[PDB]
Amino acid sequence: ERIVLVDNKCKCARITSRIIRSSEDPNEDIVERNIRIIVPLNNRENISDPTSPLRTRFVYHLSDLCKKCDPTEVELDNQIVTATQSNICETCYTYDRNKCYTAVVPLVYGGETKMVETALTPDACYPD
Amino acid sequence: PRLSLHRPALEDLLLGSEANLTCTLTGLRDASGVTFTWTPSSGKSAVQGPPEYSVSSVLPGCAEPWNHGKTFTCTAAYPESKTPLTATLSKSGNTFRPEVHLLPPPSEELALNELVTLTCLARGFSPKDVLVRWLQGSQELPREKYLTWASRQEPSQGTTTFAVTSILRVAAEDWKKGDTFSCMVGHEALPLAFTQKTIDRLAGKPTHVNVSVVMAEVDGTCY
Amino acid sequence: PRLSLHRPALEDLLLGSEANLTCTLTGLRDTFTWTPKSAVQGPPERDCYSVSSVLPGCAEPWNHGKTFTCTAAYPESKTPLTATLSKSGNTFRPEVHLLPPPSEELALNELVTLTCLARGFSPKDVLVRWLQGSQELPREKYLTWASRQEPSTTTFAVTSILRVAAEDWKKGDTFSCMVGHEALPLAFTQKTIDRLAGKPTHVNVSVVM
Amino acid sequence: PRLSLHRPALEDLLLGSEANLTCTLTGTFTWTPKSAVQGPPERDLCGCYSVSSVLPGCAEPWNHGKTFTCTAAYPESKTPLTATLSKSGNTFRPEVHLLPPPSEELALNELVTLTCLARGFSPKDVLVRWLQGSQELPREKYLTWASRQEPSQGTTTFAVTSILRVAAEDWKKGDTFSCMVGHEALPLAFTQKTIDRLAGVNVSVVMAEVDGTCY
Amino acid sequence: PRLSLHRPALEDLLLGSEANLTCTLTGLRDASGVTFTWGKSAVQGPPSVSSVLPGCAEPWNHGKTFTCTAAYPESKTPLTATLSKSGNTFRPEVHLLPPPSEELALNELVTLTCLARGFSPKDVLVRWLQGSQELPREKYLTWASRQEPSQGTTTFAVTSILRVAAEDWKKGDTFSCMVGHEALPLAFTQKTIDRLAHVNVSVVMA
Amino acid sequence: KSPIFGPEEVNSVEGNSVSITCYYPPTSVNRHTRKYWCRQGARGGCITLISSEGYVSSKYAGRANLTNFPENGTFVVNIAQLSQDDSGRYKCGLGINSRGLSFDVSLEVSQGKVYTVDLGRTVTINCPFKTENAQKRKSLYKQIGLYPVLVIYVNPNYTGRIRLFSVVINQLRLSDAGQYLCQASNKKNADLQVLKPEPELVYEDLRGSVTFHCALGPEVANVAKFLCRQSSGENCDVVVNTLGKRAPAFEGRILLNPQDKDGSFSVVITGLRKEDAGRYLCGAHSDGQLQEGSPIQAWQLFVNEESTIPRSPTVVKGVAGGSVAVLCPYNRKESKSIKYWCLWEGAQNGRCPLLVDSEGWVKAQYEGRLSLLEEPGNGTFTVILNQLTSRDAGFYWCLTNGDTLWRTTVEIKIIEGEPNLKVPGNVTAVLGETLKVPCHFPCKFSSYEKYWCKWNNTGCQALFVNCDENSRLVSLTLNLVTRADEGWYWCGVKQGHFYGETAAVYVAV
Repeated sequence: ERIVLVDNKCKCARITSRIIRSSEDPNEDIVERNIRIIVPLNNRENISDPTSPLRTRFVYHLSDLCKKCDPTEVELDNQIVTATQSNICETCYTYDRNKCYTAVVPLVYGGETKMVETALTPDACYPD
Repeated sequence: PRLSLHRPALEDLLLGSEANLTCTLTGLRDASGVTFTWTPSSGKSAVQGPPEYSVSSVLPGCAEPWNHGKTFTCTAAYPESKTPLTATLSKSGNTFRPEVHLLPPPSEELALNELVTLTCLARGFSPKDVLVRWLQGSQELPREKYLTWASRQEPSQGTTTFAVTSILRVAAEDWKKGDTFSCMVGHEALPLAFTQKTIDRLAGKPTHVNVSVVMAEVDGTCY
Repeated sequence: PRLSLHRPALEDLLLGSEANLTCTLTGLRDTFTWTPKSAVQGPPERDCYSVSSVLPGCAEPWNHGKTFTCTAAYPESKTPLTATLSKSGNTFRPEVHLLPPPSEELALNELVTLTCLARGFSPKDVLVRWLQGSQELPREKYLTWASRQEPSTTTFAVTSILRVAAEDWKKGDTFSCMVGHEALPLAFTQKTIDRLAGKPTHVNVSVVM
Repeated sequence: PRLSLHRPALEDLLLGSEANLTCTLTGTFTWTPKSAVQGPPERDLCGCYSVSSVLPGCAEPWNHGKTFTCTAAYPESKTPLTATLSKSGNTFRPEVHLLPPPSEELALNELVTLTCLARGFSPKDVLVRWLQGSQELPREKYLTWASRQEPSQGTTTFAVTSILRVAAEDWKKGDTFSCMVGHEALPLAFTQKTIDRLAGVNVSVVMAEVDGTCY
Repeated sequence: PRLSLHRPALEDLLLGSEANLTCTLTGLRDASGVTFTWGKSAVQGPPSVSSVLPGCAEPWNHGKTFTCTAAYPESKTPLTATLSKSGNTFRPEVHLLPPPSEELALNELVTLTCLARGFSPKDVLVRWLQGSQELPREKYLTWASRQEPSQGTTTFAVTSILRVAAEDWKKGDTFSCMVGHEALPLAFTQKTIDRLAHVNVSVVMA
Repeated sequence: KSPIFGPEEVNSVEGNSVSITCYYPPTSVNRHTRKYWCRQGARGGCITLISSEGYVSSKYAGRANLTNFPENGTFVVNIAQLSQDDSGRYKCGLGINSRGLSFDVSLEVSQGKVYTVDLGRTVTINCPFKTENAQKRKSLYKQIGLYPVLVIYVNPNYTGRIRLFSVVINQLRLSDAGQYLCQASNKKNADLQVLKPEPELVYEDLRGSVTFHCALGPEVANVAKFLCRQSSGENCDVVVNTLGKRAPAFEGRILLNPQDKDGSFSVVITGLRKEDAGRYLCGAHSDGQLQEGSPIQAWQLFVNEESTIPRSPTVVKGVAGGSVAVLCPYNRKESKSIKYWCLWEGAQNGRCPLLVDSEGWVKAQYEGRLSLLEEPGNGTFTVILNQLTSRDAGFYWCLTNGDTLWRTTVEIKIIEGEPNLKVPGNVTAVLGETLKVPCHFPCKFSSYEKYWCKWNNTGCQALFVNCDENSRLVSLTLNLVTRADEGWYWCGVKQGHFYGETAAVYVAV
């Protein structure tokens, strides 16, 4: 009954909304704005680099959660035009479940120093 | 007698890809023996047919020479003074893109319960030319249903940027029900040449917020 | 040769105590008669000359809708030119909505944009002023669009924009839009916003550990 | 007079390029898929000179699952001796756990001891490497135990531990140490875990503009 | 024909009774012919041969050197092996490390670790107790005594892991690692952990 | 919603085995992440009982295994030797036990002449009797609340269905699930158990298609079958019918296939929406509605919102005389198939007749104006239809020949307007002397590539062709016009791989 406005996975915020429209009395309606921040509390600052300090300040601007970095198609009077619905289009507070985060480290192996590539989130990082 | 060379209109360069360059010649007393010549005319033919005074001449074309940027010159000659006038145009560099903002109704109008006013402000763009279309749902409204002002220059002592507003008055039960209204702003400095903001009653100014902060240590995946 | 009768200016009729009328011509190549204090003639002002006849002190006769009529007789021909003007009474007062900044603009924290919108007034003439708290801002600080006509009776609209600093908005200074239209009995309608206005939202923070 | 087929070592399989199999007889050689080399006698205890044969370039044949058979002929018994070997297919992933110093070792300011437990992986070959921030520590600064077999909770799984002793002025000044475990069953051949002084509480969640337009 | 005298094992030295030095001689051929000169049990039991001196638990903790001479007719002179109790001894430093938090998130079993560090003789005995009941040795895994890297003195280390049910941890009972060694006077250092060994957020909304 | 789906309620008797299948979106994270079977007990907290990373509990040791098929996109839990301690609430899921991504299963086992039949079939109750009862009232009795009432003279409740020894009862209502006694001075007891149908789990995608295989018996094949959908309460929304009904929502995307030799039809639904999920009930009652005593059969649909089916134009518009180029997507890995294109002609009829296919068959009335292309490959094909009319407006289906079919429907609308390419009418060449055909095109297409193709059944391929770019004009010039150079030619625009508007002209010699 509550539609979903945002489902951000870089900062893990999930704004939903629902008009509870009182048919009894005419202009006392209740729009709701449930927000569901999850604070990772164990993650680094540069999350793709495990040498950074712990993240201790989490700043959530709603204009930067809600943004749409995806183009759209609009029918303008005969045509289909493509549009850029953004105006602002970063640091990430959580990893994404469906995304592969690696980090290159310098292991030695004998007479060389090979830049091998580890996997910070395994099971999202398998090749197919 | 002077000579001006105007730019392609934005409605036609953007939705239609026509870059018809107009060359007007104003300051004529009697003569209909004007003559135009276009130096990057690789075949296309100008027109004539002067009203009352001025003489116009439109060189046709498509947007691919104009968007690539080319120097079009309208060398005009008349039988009043034997030197010819010249004029040159190209696509203007130093462009900024608009910052489209779509503003909800004021609460005065929603409590009056009759018709509410959605405002579209586009701001900070460098050429004077912009297109503001409006949509309801996804059906484009007819242009006699909204007011759109001109593109004036906003005050700053630095760069020269412009701004335009647009007003759509919709039904109060139509807003209060909850369908979406879009303002689409097209400008030649935008990457895909069009931006499109969309607002309804859910996507602006609630009357109850419930923030729910979930602290958890073993996190950092966002399932 | 054409003739024109220009209405009183709105700022000199709202603020000041002098709303002079003006009868001007456009195309003579060579006096005046006001059928309703005499006139003050102007420069020759060639272009097709344009001499003027201003007329002072006729503000309150103009407010009562008495039909002014100018008649200029130039010796370029015989039939003198005539132009009439009255004050129309079909006036509606404005609805003046002052509108807050976008949420996107005060998260970037550089300059915010306040939008005044005067809507629905029937004669075209309007005046828009801004005030920060109580001090008027100069005319070069804001931008006022023209008084366009609405899609509908026949009503008009005009929007205005002011960009103030975000540190000037966030510490709580009010801003007012003053729309002055000739239908208002007080001659002005003022609307005000600051950072906390508009029946505020109930926030209900709850931390789950 | 026995014969064994030895798998390629894990560090050559993950770090390097070529993965060479070994066939050792204790008491000529034929291989089922590139020419191989024999070996010296290499005389072990009480005799039993051992010729061995190493076959190179077998990285993708081994990693696909081709079953290797080595057969050696020798003039004691008339029949050749065979040996077979394949990559195992069960292959569970290691769980890497980096454990902070005990709370009674910080209050002496000499050296603190970080522990690294890899647990629950099904082939018993694993690599443990230690990192100081991003510079790798040598092999002579830490101690890694063998990969032993856990008590049963279902399938057959294994476990390994490693230890690291760092100076307590490093642990208090706030740099990080990583344990890096490499296994066959892992996605990109290595996985990492990192710890510092803080993860072994004051956060400041600020929510600006909770009302206003979300679009 | 190689002779080695193996010490009494620590298990029989701290808990058992038959503290017995084992004198082993490998690599003989013909049939037999060995004499073992040290309450003596003249037992040989040859598969190589291994003679057992039992009953000498008390002279071992004195500190005198045990001299075993094994005589065999393959060569001429008998062989000799000497051994006594270690003198330069250090005591363990038991640390019973808590489970990691990902283990608690998966909700299956939790993993207690017991690290006994820095002791100078190699032989050590790890035992585990839940409450006061000793767990059987098929319930934990114990690695060996590996010498740890130091340019100071030769010190050894041992880890031992115990996986126990997360219902036991969340219910709340205690788990004890009991490390035994010969350089401890009370013979067993026992450490104990239970579940019970602030977040302070600031919501700075607008 | 979590996209995991399995049985909402499993049932078994004591001592037997249970197999529980849970479905997940087969992305590359879900296939390699950790699967669990936790028991949601009281007090809070799942307690993981078996996992896919090796852990089997102590209660479940030796009598369960969790096996995982990443190719199907599912995982199944086998539990042997149940007992009434296994009754409770459980969850099957992926990853960490507390983060969601789970389905709550509710497994309730129970204690171990009993007839067990299905809804709407028949029962023959064979009851013995004695030699000294060959005259009296042979009868059944029912016990409606510890009260012996006559049933069979027939009971008013059982009117028309029962018949007399043994008795036979047809079209069993669910409220005949009591216990009866056969009395000829003697009495026998007989317990009826009428089974609800267990819903088969259909786990489909968004914008994909479901085929309900509706196989009842051959005894009921001459009855008017139907497909209801159970709402939040009890009434069904009759979706299709074999009497002519169809829901207004399923217009252009339903299909009721004709029956078989044994009455086994199938109902195809395409373009699945978030609101199409729920319980669906095939049945066979003579009014086409759901009544008491109709042999139903149930599916439980889960429309997965985490779909990888590419989002497409669901409505194409084209002007009368113009053209339409549809992109139909298919599964990328089955790139060699035979691709089709279809139409729509009603529900009870259920007709989707073929227009064009990928092997070179085009229909009779669509010659010169339909083509199926292969570009752009790797999961899309283009279908170009021109020479449009107002009666080309309808719903068209993008069938293939593989096993993973998403029969993508698309609606063509015919709006008012004029086409973009301006070709002549139907030019008439002559023998030997040449022909010149032009094709003017607007300023929108001056970036695009232009062509003239000659149309065959196997797909038209380009040709000589001049392209005057100053005066916008694509000329066609046939040098020596033979009788072979006949048929339909097409001018059209094209941007690399994606095709655009076309227009057609016929050259008669």
